[PDB]
Amino acid sequence: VQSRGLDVAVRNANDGISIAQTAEGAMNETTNILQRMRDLSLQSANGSNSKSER
Amino acid sequence: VQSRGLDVAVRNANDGISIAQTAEGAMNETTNILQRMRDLSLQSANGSNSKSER
Repeated sequence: VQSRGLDVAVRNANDGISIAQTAEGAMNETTNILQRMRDLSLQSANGSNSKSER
Repeated sequence: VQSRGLDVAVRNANDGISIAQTAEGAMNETTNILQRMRDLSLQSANGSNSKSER
C-alpha cells in the first residue's frame, strides 16, 4: 500500500510542478510586457515629446 | 469405532480448511480492489484534479 501510494504521490507532485511551471512561463511574458511599458513611459516623460507623441 | 471415526474427522477438517481457503482467496481480491480505491483517492486529492476528474 505504501509503495503503490508513493507512486500516485510522485505523479501528484509532478502535476504540482506542471501547474507552477505553466504559471511561471506566463508570468515571464507578464514581466517582459511591464518592462516595455516602463520604457514607453520614460520616453513619454521627456519634455521633447509633444502631446501628440504622448 | 475410533479409527473409522478419525477417518470421518479427517474428512471434516479437510472440508473445514476448504471453506476457509475459499474465503481467504475471495478476501484477497477484496484487498486488491480496496488498494486500487486508495490509489484513485490519493490521485483525486491532488489539487490539480478538476471537478470532472474527481
